Order: sequence, then structure tokens, then C-alpha cells
Amino acid sequence: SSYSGPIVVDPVTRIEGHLRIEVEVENGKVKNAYSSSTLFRGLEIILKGRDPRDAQHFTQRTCGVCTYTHALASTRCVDNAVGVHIPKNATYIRNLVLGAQYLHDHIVHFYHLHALDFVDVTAALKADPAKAAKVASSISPRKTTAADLKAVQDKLKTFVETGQLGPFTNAYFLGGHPAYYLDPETNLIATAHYLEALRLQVKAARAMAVFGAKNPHTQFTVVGGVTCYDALTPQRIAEFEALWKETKAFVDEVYIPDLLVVAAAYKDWTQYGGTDNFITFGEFPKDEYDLNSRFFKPGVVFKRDFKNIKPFDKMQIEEHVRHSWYEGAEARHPWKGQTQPKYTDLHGDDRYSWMKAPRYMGEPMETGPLAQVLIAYSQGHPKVKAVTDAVLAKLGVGPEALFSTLGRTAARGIETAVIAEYVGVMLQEYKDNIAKGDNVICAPWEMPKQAEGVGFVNAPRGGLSHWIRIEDGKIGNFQLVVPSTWTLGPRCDKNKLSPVEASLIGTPVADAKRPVEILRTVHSFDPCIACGVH
Amino acid sequence: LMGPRRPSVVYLHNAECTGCSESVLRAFEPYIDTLILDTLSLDYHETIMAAAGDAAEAALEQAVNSPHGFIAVVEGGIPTAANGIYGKVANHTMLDICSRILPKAQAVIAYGTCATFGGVQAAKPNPTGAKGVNDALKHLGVKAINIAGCPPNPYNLVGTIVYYLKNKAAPELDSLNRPTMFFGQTVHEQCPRLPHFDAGEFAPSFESEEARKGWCLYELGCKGPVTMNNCPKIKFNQTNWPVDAGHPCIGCSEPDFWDAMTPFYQN
Ligand code: SF4
Ligand code: SF4
Ligand code: F3S
Ligand SMILES: [Mg+2]
Repeated sequence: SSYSGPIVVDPVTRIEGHLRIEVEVENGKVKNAYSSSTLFRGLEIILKGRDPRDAQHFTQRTCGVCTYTHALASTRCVDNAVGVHIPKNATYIRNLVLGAQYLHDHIVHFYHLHALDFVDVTAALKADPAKAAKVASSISPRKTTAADLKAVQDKLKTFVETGQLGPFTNAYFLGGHPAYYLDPETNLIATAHYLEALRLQVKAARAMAVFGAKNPHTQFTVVGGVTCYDALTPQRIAEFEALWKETKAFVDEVYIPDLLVVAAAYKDWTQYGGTDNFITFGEFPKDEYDLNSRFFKPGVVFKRDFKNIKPFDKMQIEEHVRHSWYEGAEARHPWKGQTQPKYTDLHGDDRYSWMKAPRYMGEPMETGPLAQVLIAYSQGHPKVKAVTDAVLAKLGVGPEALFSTLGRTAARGIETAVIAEYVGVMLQEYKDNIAKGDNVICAPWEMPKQAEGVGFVNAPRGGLSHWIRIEDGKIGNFQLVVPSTWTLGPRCDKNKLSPVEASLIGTPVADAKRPVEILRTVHSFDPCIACGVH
Repeated sequence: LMGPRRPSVVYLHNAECTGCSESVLRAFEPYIDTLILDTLSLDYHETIMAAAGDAAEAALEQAVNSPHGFIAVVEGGIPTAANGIYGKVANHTMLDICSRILPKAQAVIAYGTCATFGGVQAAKPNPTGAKGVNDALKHLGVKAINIAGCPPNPYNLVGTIVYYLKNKAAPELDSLNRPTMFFGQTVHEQCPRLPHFDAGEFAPSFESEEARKGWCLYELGCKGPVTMNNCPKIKFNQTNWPVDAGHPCIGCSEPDFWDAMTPFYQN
């Protein structure tokens, strides 16, 4: 009984923003895919003519999931344009807020965005909580008892019997689903940790506000450094440290073990949603003007040739519009970018998305945790190598298993673990620096009348870049090229499928009415359509 | 998704960055889990709901058409240019979705400056013709309670909802339809640096010893004096707010602030 025909998923939920996924299915497997982004705001148009200092305030509102990242990218971009070298402490504080962002973001993604593709919450009601506690205590140094899990089950039971299932209404697992494999106990463990993560993420986000004023949308960055003199104090540092420590413990004791248990039960998912090419910009600089000073280094890989990592040349990026709702067909380097909307409706003139299609030396590039992890591994990054190897050894799989939806999901966990530890290193360096008597957090600068600048951030979804042309001291052009633009943008003028589109080819679909397999792959990229389109 | 028991909430996303959604996840005493399991029935929310596609559309239908009634919480501006083309969900323009759904709500809350006043995508030259909910749907008699900020304090959303459930009415609203219980004071009159303001003690730059010392940020652009919000009182994430982090207020709870308050580092 295998389906042949179209499937449309609109809206794709449990992502940021407005995504329409279209596939052609033949004999129960995807043979073709379109990634259609269906909201445009036009932030690049809006920025024209404004004060370059104002850009980060506008561009932070690209996205509130990956909050801060755009403020950081814009500030790095205008810092660069202006030629200011910010103080060491501004780099530490900016880096620490970014590390905290990664932890918050990836924990919410795994539990609150991804996990309902794999966890049947309502079967948790069937579980034996004593059995479940045994399983939970075996996978984590954290002891969980039967009473602990019964409390969760009792709460869920009361919720489900009220007949108001809320966010679980019409879930693809309701009633059972052949593509959902977990036993009741494991469903209960995952559900308990979903609930727990709702409160832990409050602390993970609070860590950003300690130095960064507030979450969402931090307000501590300025051209030349940061503003938060209070971040130098022992008390604020202690507060940050305490939140970081609790967040890292959750990563280490709850998220990664759950990630491994789910991956082990869905090991068939090593066979779907692979991609060919990877790009990453590096993150957590010692030197704001040298990407190779970053804890994770930039790199480019084509056709999985990790033995030949290519250097990242920022002049080889062009953004295509041939299959996008913009004027014409000409790809542009972002320093010569154009944002000229022209809507033709779905597949009108072969156009189907508000996202541009970024290509690197003409190739579609996956960016994000899998790119950052695999390129770092391949550069000999010792922390990445040790976590990655441990994960691979725990799952009983080889390296090729990483080129898949499961692999990508695993890489998101690996990066979270590695960054959670690295935050402690940065924190200590920061403390050390203060202890040497360096209490400087902002440097003076002057606005040039004419300049070009670029800022690079490796955000939780990958390589982010903001590009400015200053003219008469104002914004002459401002272009964002965002990780989800790379990953989820449409085809280019060479008709090459984007990473998400290509990864969907081969996806089995058990039940076309409930196409959870498509969600699993799409969600593994952690799409952000406000980011991708801006 | 609903029925009796808990009050049904339909949460819509228009032209938005999802920062407002994330702000609600930061809910503190009550936390978001209490709100979703005990207080409210969250019957549609694209960010966290299990269903997608046709199944999500069916969930939304079932919620909106329930004889028990629903509350609408709306995030994002409505793009109205080119007959609403710039924003679609399930291949329906956002304008069309909100025009159909919001008049059916028992109460509508516009959550965040984009939903209340148009927000970032409404900033000049406003290519998508983005409008706040009450502006866009004026003709259909929609009058949403406006909870402004970018994003708002989630304290203010929960407080407004709790009031509504208790009193079966909107709380006192200001002339921008914002609750006076949260938006009745300027940020500035509540600010700890007000004594420096009064004394004309202004930081001349962010690197200055005056900035280190906590002097007033007015000369560096602070919009506290023209901005109505509860930030210094409630704070964010139970721990900080922009001026205590050393940065000026950018006026983010005010209409058209992207154009009115800019350049952000000038007064
Ligand atoms: S009000 Fe601000 S935070 Fe909320 S959706 Fe709009 S841009 Fe995002
Ligand atoms: S820092 Fe801003 S809100 Fe505070 S006293 Fe000065 S102008 Fe007012
Ligand atoms: S920028 Fe917004 S968050 Fe409060 S301090 Fe000013 S109203
Ligand atoms: Mg762009």
C-alpha cells in the first residue's frame, strides 16, 4: 500500500517562522522537494539610509529565537567597517552571552521543537514508572525514582482526560503511528524531561540577561564594545556562573543521554537526509579580525571530502534569486546585494520562496551544528573529537552515520556539550583578565563617511554574515546572509536543490496524512524562516 | 484541543520574529508549564504544537469554532500591501486569516509592538504595508488589548489574561489601548539614574568614567523619558533591564518607535 502523489506541509510547525514544504512521493518515498518560505519583511530595505549604529537594533528583530546573534553580527560588522578593535573584556562578554544563547537554543530545539516527532506523549500514560525510573537512572548519573515519574504521569493523565489536549491536538502519534518506535517507558522519560526543560530553559535564558539586560533581545552591545559595567562585578559573574553550571548539568545529565536513547531507537534514521557540502564560519574569537583565532575555526567542504577542507573565501558567496520572489535572475555578492521583491505565487515563473539561494563557488552548502562539528573534528579540534567519538562509540555506529538526519541531530547535541564546557573556560579567562586590572569594556571610534564592513557569527544554525556599505556616513547597503538562508533557501540559477530539498529525497512516508518522516528531516536542520528571509 | 475546563487560547503568528513567543516561555511564577497544563488550554501555536500541515489547520478550525469560545493572542504585524501577499500561512494571507478569526474571539490580545502598532516591518519605507492588528482590522470592529514592547514583559501578558479571566473584562486601558496597570508610568520616572538626570550628570560616551559610574544615559540617546513601560520595576528574567546593563532605552513599547526614536544614540 505505498502512496504516490503530492504532500504539502503548510504550516511546518515547531520551527521559527512560516515554512511550506512540498514533496512529490513515488511508491512511498520522496522523489522531489521544494522549500517555500512564505513571509517577507524586508529589513534590508528598511535599513537603507539609516545610521549604521542603529542597524543592530533593527537586525536583532530578524529573529527572537536566535535572539542576540544578529545584534552581534551587526555590531561585528560595523565594528569592522569603523576599524575599531574592541577591548578584550568586550570580546569575553560578547562570547559568553553567545555561548549561553547556544545552550538555551539547542535545549529548546531538541525538547520543544524536535522531540514530538519521535516521542508519543500519550503512550507515556501506558508506562510503568518504576521500569521507566530504572531506565532513566541507567543512562544518566542523575537518579530518578518511580515516584518522580509517576508525578509526571499523574499530571499528564489529568491533562489528557480533560479532553483538551492543547498543543498535542491532532498530533501525528495520536492513536499510534508506524514510524513512532519508542516504548512507553522511554516516552515517559522523554516527556518528563520535556516538562523539566520548560523550566530549565528559563535559567539558561536568564544567563544571557545577567550581562545582556534581557532575553529576548539583549541590549548591551555598542560599536566599540559593550555597555554593561555591572558585568565586571563579582556578583554578576557569580550569578552567570551559577546559571551556567545548572544549564551545563542539564545538558550533560538530561539532554545528551535522552538524545542518545532516542538515536539508538531510531538508528534507521542514519539512512535518510544526508547532504554533500558544508560551510562554517567559526566562533568565539580571541581576535575579532581573525576567524582562525576562533575556538571553532571556519572552513568549507565539498562532497564530504573532509580530508581536503578548503579555506573560507568570503568573496565566493553569491545569493541567487532565479527561483525566489525577487526581480530577475542575477546572483549577487552581498556587498553588491539587491532586495527587490517581486511575487509570482507558488511556482510562478519557477519561483517559490521569499528566501534567496546562497551558493558558495556555485554550490549549495549545509551550515549549522553538523557543519561546525564535522569541520572542527576534521581540523583536529580535541574537544569535538572526544565528544564525537564517545557519541559514535555509544551508538555503535561509524562516522558515515553522521551524514544523515540522525547525525545532524546528534551533532546539535555534541556542539551543545562542547560549548557548555567551553563557556567555563571563557569565564575563567574573563575572570583572570579582570584580576590583572583590565576593567575596560568599550573603545572609542569614529564613523568613516565611506567604508565596507562584514561581521561573521557562527550562530546555533550556522554561518551568519552581515554586510555593510557605508556612504556619506549612512547605510548605503546592508545585506544579511543567514544560516537558514543557506540551508533552506530554494534552488539557484543552476537548478541545484538546496540542502533541505536534496536531503528530503529518499524520505520514506508511512502515512501521507501524517508525514512525520518529512518533519524529522526538516526539523533536524532547525529551520528559522524569519532568519532566512528577513 | 479544548472544551470546558480551561479557557481556550488561539495564538497566531503574523509578520513576526518569534521573540514575543519566546518571551512567554520565560514566564515566571507562574511558569509556562503551569500556564499550559493548569491555567489555559493552548489550542493553537505554530512554534510548539505537535500537529503540522492539514492537521494543524484542522486544530485551528476546531478551536476557533468551539461553542465554548476562545481568546486570541496575536504576535506580529499584518502585511497588507499587494492584497496581503507578503505573508501567508496554509496559503492564506495573514490579513484574511486574521479578518476571519479575530472577530470570532471573545477577547483579542495584541502581544508585542508589531501586533500592537506595526513594529519593525512597518518601519519606513514599510515595503509590505504592515499594520498593527487594530489598525488593520478597524473596519471589522476588532479592538485588541495592546501589550506593547519588543518583546513585552511576559508579566504583562499573564497579568492581563488573569485579569480578564477573573473580571470577565479588559482592565483600564490607555489611549493606545494598553493596560494602565503596566504602562501607566514612563520608564524614566522609575529609573535608578533619575537623580543623575536631575543633576545634569550625563555619560558623554560608553567608555567614559561617567558611564562606569552609572550616570544618566540621556545624552547617549535614552528614550526612557518618552516611553511607557514597567521595565525598571519588574525587570526581565528576574534580574536586569537595559539601563542597568548600561544601555539606553530605545523606546520599544511605543508606536512607530523604529522611526520616532531613531537615531537611537541621539536626543
Ligand atoms: S514585537 Fe519585537 S520581539 Fe515581538 S515579534 Fe515584533 S520584532 Fe519580534
Ligand atoms: S538613564 Fe534614561 S530612563 Fe534613566 S534617568 Fe537617564 S534618561 Fe531617564
Ligand atoms: S527599550 Fe524596551 S524593554 Fe524597556 S527599557 Fe526601553 S521599553
Ligand atoms: Mg539577505
